[PDB]
Amino acid sequence: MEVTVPATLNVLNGSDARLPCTFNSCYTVNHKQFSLNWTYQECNNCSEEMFLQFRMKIINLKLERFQDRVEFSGNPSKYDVSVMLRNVQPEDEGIYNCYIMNPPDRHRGHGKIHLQVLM
Amino acid sequence: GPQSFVHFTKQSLALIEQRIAERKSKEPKPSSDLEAGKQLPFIYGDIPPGMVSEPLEDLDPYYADKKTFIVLNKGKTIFRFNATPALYMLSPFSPLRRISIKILVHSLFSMLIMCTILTNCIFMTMNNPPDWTKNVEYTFTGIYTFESLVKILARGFCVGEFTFLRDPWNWLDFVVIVFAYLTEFVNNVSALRTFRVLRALKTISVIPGLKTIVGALIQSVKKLSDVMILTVFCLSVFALIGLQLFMGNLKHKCFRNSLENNETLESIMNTLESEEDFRKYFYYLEGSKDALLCGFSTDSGQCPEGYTCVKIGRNPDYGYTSFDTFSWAFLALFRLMTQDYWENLYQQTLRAAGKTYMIFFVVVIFLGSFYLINLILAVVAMAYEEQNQANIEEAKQPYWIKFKKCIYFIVMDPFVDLAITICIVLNTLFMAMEHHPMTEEFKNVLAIGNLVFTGIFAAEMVLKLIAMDPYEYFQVGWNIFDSLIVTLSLVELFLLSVLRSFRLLRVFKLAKSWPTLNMLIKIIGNSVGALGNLTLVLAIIVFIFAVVGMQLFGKSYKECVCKINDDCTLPRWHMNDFFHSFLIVFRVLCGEWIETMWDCMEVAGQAMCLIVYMMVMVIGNLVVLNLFLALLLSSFSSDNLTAIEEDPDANNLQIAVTRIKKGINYVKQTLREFILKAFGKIWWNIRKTCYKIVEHSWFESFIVLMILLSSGALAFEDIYIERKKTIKIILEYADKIFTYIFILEMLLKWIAYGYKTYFTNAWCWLDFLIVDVSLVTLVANTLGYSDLGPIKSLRTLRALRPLRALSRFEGMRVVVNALIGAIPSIMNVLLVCLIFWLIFSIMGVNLFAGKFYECINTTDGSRFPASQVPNRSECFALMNVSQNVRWKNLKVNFDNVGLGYLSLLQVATFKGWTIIMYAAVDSVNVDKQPKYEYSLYMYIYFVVFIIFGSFFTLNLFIGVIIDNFNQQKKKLGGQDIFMTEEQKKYYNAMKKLGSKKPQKPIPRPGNKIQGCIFDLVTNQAFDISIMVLICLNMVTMMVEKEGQSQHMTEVLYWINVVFIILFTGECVLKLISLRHYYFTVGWNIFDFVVVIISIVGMFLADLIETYFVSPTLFRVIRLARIGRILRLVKGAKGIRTLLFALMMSLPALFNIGLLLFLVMFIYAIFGMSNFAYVKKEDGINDMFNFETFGNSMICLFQITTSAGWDGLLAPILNSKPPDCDPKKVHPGSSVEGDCGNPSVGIFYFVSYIIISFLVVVNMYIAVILENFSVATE
Amino acid sequence: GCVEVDSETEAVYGMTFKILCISCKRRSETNAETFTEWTFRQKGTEEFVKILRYENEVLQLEEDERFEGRVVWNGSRGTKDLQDLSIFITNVTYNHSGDYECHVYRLLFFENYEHNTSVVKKIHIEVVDKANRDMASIVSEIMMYVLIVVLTIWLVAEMIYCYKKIAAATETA
Ligand SMILES: CC(C)CCC[C@@H](C)[C@H]1CC[C@H]2[C@@H]3CC=C4C[C@@H](OC(=O)CCC(=O)O)CC[C@]4(C)[C@H]3CC[C@]12C
Ligand SMILES: CC(C)CCC[C@@H](C)[C@H]1CC[C@H]2[C@@H]3CC=C4C[C@@H](OC(=O)CCC(=O)O)CC[C@]4(C)[C@H]3CC[C@]12C
Ligand SMILES: *[C@@H]1O[C@H](CO)[C@@H](O[C@@H]2O[C@H](CO)[C@@H](O)[C@H](O)[C@H]2NC(C)=O)[C@H](O)[C@H]1NC(C)=O
Ligand SMILES: *[C@@H]1O[C@H](CO)[C@@H](O[C@@H]2O[C@H](CO)[C@@H](O)[C@H](O)[C@H]2NC(C)=O)[C@H](O)[C@H]1NC(C)=O
Ligand SMILES: Nc1nc2ccc(OC(F)(F)F)cc2s1
Ligand SMILES: *[C@@H]1O[C@H](CO)[C@@H](O)[C@H](O)[C@H]1NC(C)=O
Ligand SMILES: *[C@@H]1O[C@H](CO)[C@@H](O)[C@H](O)[C@H]1NC(C)=O
Ligand SMILES: *[C@@H]1O[C@H](CO)[C@@H](O)[C@H](O)[C@H]1NC(C)=O
Ligand SMILES: *[C@@H]1O[C@H](CO)[C@@H](O)[C@H](O)[C@H]1NC(C)=O
Repeated sequence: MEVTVPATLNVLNGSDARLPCTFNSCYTVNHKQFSLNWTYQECNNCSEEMFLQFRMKIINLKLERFQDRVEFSGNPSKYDVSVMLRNVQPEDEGIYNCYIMNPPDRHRGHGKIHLQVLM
Repeated sequence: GPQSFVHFTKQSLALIEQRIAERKSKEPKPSSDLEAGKQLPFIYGDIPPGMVSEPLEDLDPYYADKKTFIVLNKGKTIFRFNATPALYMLSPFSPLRRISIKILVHSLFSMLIMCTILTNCIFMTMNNPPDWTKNVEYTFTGIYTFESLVKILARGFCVGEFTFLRDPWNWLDFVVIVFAYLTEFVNNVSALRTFRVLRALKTISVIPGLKTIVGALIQSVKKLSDVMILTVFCLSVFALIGLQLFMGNLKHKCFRNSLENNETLESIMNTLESEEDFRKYFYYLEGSKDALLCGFSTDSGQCPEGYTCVKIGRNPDYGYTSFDTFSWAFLALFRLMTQDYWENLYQQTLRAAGKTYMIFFVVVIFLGSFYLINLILAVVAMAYEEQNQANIEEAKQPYWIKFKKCIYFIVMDPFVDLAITICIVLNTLFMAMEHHPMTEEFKNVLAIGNLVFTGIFAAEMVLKLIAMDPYEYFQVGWNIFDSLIVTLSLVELFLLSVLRSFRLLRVFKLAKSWPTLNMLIKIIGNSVGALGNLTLVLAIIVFIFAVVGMQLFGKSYKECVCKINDDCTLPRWHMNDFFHSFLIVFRVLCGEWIETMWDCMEVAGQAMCLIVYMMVMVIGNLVVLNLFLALLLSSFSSDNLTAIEEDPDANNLQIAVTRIKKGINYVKQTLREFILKAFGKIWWNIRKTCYKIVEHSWFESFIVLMILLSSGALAFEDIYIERKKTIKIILEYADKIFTYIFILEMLLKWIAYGYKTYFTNAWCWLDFLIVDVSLVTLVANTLGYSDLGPIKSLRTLRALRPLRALSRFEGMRVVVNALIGAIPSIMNVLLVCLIFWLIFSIMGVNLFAGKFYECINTTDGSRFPASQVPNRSECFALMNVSQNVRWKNLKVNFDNVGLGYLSLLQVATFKGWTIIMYAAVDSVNVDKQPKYEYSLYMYIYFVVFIIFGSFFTLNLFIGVIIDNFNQQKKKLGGQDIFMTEEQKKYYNAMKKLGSKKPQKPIPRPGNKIQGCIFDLVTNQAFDISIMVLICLNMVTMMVEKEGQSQHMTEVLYWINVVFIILFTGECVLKLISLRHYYFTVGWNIFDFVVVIISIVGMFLADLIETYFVSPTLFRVIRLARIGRILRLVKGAKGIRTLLFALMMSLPALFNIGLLLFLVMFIYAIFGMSNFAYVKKEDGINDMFNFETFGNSMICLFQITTSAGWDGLLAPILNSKPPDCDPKKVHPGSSVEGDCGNPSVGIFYFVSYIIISFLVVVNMYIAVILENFSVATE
Repeated sequence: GCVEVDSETEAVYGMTFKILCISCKRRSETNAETFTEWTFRQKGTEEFVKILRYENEVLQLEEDERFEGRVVWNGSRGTKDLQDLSIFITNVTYNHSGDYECHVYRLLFFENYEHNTSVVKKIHIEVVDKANRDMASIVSEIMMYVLIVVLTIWLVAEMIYCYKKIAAATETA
């Protein structure tokens, strides 16, 4: 599937950010089979940390580096898996990934967003 | 005159302006001979040297008033430019304007544009292009822009009347150019790339002669207006009937009787989403995507024990096969009319509703599918024939010579030609002996014989060339291709499996001696000769459709694959690449458009797929029909003049046979000479008495009644006869009595007519043979040898008893006489067909002999992947390990020439062709496991066959039979050959209703109020108001669907009640206005009956819906409303004539239907006797089989249209284990074994389809004759 | 095929009689595992006493003196999906006259579904010393002969009348 994400996302400090991640798959999304992996990495070659996942329902693992500031803001039924955020300090800057698997589709997708925190 | 070539100069322009002033002061047609795009008239002679391509003074005085000039191009083509300043900036006298003009007029410009267009048409076939395919597209856009600017500068944009934008083909070109650059500036990719396909249509503009025939097609379609209106109205009426009868019946399913966990039907329904869960609660047949249909009647499908029939779920075929809504009903009725996969809908509807509903399908098939198709076919022929007549009318308005002479005398003799002909026949016969399991000795014999034959042919090649040399040799058409073929054979001998089959084309040398094969060659030559432009337009249209389909749906076919194939891989028929898109388009042309469109819908949207498929079907069928009728009429009318003498120079074969007969006569005379030299009054009165008795009407009627009874008694021998123990014996003794009666009748026929007058009669011979068979069987049964092998098998010939009615019923006798008269030409055409098909059968044998085997898993019947078990040795090694593994072969294949003939028949009728094609394209080798589409481009073999041996051949047969029936009618002296003498006078009386003069207006009432009411009710405004009310009622009927709410039901009921009261009011008004004159008009009495029947139905449906409970009766009686919408015909002069033609044709169709019913009855009895116990697989079912007379008649009516005959034949081709069990025990009967008889099955199912084809062409003769009569007179 | 032919109801003393009990399933393509039980109520008795049971290709005969060594299976053989459940009497006596009952216990095997169904068929058998002829055969033969003779007489009468008229006309001419 094709995934449409912004390559660069500049968000002012002290403001709520939102990560647009959308994909197109011909098959109606089934909540009993959708597999989703939101991961964050400090860099391209850095380790990716999983912070939000959809196995049967939206489950947020509440990593300490994000506290409770991570909220789901999309809707898989309408193919929107975007993640919205609460106000920030510059440490949140990094790379965000949304891996998507929508069976019976064969291929697996990956959309990359390079979040940036402005002064 | 040659002097009239003056230039266009200052003085010329001044004269033009003076003439414009004269025309203004004055304030017709231009010279057709000087119309632009035509050749220069011969009066003007040769163009002077220096004046080619120069702006010349207008050559037509009609334009002397206006400012326009002429430029003449090499080839005498007249290009009419405009003298007004181009763009308002330039003028005819300009350095750039003249250059652009000459460039556009030149040929190299046209050749360059055509080359660019045809290269772009090759680059359009790449589904995904490489990245470098952008410089080429930039080059194409540059070339097109250069051409556009050249035309702009040559002839102005839009300044005057003779400009760029005047030509309609310029609107397409500019609309493309703008989109290309506009899109590049923008940079849905699919739509933008689809708009590029319009560049292909420029081929029609550039290639000479295609524009005129495209215009001809557009002019021909305009004649199909009345026919299309009638077709739409008839399909709408039948769709309303179907939507009323079968609303929601296809949602029937078998539901579990016992549930658990307090689960109800709705609770179960609102959870299941996948087929593996649906299969747990509904009955699915193994390997089926749709739940088994069931019905609530006694003659419907029966669910297993523990399953109950309920109406819930979705309709079959992804939900597209339904009668629930008017749109789906209309789609189903269009599918029925086109007879595309209609047997599946037939079977589904009968299983869901009941077998007594086959009457609906009979009426639809024999009133809409076979008649409305003939109106379209007849109208186009009349439209084409009128065009052709106008075209004809417009056209009317030292040592070398020693060997040379010797060899010439040796070879150029009649005997050698006959020897070569026999050699060709023997070589073809030798090639026809190939088959798959061929031993090495047989293979060596075949190779040696082929070498001998090719050596003989090469020898004669060299002999003839040395005899006359290659200057005189290469001047003969037959010689050219003979040399080509011998060269190819030599190449093959020196060197695959195709070049060996090119010697088969030598069979066409027999065309010289064979008049009716020259007709086939002439048809083929015309298709690429006179009508080559039409064939080219057909090719261009098919290419455009393939490209459009690919561009639109290729990406979807791949992305949404799991919606149409559970393996998530592309199905057999898709649009993902150009070859498969073209295959789908060709299949649609062949006539199969629903199976491949269901997947299209599922992947890429109903609106898009429907629009594309409807456009493809309509336009492609129009072009194919135009080509077919053009070839037919042109070829079969060109030779009518007898323009050349019959064999003026006798053919070498004719001379050889003449010499042979002369020699035979000489030998006979010599031998005869040598052998002769060496060595009663009472009897006559009795005969007269018997004549009197047997000629009596009472005797004839009694014997006819006995014939009917004895033929009907044959329908009681079902498999259930053992339950009817009294009927058994009653029928036995009735059979004995019938035998006695017919023996006495034959004896009286003898004693009356005489042993000569009786036995010189074919009808008497038939009756004698039937009674003799009956007597022999009776004697054998009485003597105790009833079960004696062939004697027992003779009992099966009692199915021929119905044949005794042909001589008794004049309606069938007349049609039988026509068929007997037409037989000879049918045999000639069949001979040519068999010879032509032998070539393709041999080629198919050489291509596919023994390569249809495969190793399958008998549980799911799935071919093993070739990664494992790649050959037969490994298949057997796997057999020894597992148990449910089989090395199977197709039952219809190309293993030898006979099975090749059967396969070619199935392909030409389009029934088993998919099953054969899949194996053909999968074939790898002999003893090798097939791989998926290993030989993908084998589809071309079947494409080329379906063209040559099923389109040109059908054209030839249709022409021959039409000419033969015309000759028969001429011999009778302009008498209808399908009507009996009594029906002739009724036909003549009916004819007068089409030419009645208008009657006097009804006199006004002599009463003050009645006169006003008459004046009001006799108005065109009143008629139009009633027509619009009928249309609104039709819309109200159409707005009804399945699952509608009770409020919708109530409002629709009240609307219909209001319409009923309005029509009753109109009836009352017309009554009080026209008094007793009212009932003198047939349409008015029809309105009266319709009104009364509507009221009665409305009042009676309440009783059927309030006290009695009979949904079937309620639905049947609610059909009385369609009588209200049938009144639309009265105000349609267009379709009334066509329905009158149908009414006039009915008398002839009755006889043909009677004969067809008799043939169907005979074949039904034979099928009951033979195929009652064969194994139930493929097309033989619990409901569609030969166990009973009704089931047999259902199957036979189905296959009368040639639908599913392969599926009915397949179960009968099992004759050995493990396919069938020869000693299976059937409870309740003594018959053993469920095996079929392959030879009897093949004979049965081939002969029946051939006979039905002959009867169907008889019906098209009758319909065409009546349509022509009604259109003319 | 499968046709439920009703059993005969007349056995001749001393010979062999086959009692028919055919039970066909609604859909022939389904799978099943059938077994049967027969019960017999002798004339003059009011109790149905089980006499035999057949399952898994083995006939288990009860210890009944009236049927000992006089019954053999005549049903479907070599399968567990029985549709013919007949039995054969190898030596018919007067104790074999009464109402029979053929119980069929069929167990369909569906997809994630098992249905245990049952049927009962009643056969009444009367034992006689001679085999009576069928009344339908009697009437059919008599009707055939009367119709044949009637047709012959009618044709002969018509021939005689027409010939006498022909001779009279010829003598007039
Ligand atoms: C090709 C072989 C292996 C299989 C078929 C046998 C052929 C040797 C036969 C089949 C039909 C025959 C043809 C059928 C009829 C004619 C027309 C005949 O012309 C006439 O003089 C007859 C006039 C007429 O009745 O039309 C000349 C021979 C020819 C071409 C025959 C040539 C020999 C043919 C091709
Ligand atoms: C005009 C007359 C003489 C022939 C009419 C039938 C043709 C359309 C047939 C005859 C031979 C056929 C060809 C024979 C062999 C092949 C190879 C076949 O591919 C393979 O066999 C697979 C090879 C591989 O993958 O290794 C693809 C189709 C093709 C070109 C066939 C295309 C269809 C052809 C031209
Ligand atoms: C033939 O096909 C059948 C059915 O697909 C195979 O038998 C079972 O198939 C299922 C999958 O539908 C497997 O899960 C089972 O393990 C199979 N049963 C076995 C092996 O007993 C069967 O394997 C196939 N035949 C061969 C020779 O592989
Ligand atoms: C199917 O039904 C039959 C008949 O009711 C069952 O057979 C009975 O089973 C019970 C025990 O569950 C016994 O006490 C009866 O004596 C049996 N009667 C007969 C005539 O056999 C049978 O158990 C059922 N089969 C299944 C698989 O449930
Ligand atoms: N060989 C063939 N037998 C038949 C019988 C009926 C038929 O109807 C159709 F509409 F297809 F022409 C076609 C054919 S082709
Ligand atoms: C009825 O449904 C309840 C759950 O609502 C369940 O506990 C009970 O077993 C069910 N009874 C039956 C007979 O299905
Ligand atoms: C076939 O199978 C049998 C039993 O498994 C085995 O004994 C025998 O050797 C096998 N034969 C062949 C030819 O593989
Ligand atoms: C028949 O029944 C009688 C008792 O009514 C018994 O005495 C006799 O032995 C029986 N015969 C057989 C063969 O069972
Ligand atoms: C039946 O049994 C009786 C008594 O044993 C015997 O007389 C008779 O022959 C037997 N009949 C047959 C057909 O075995």
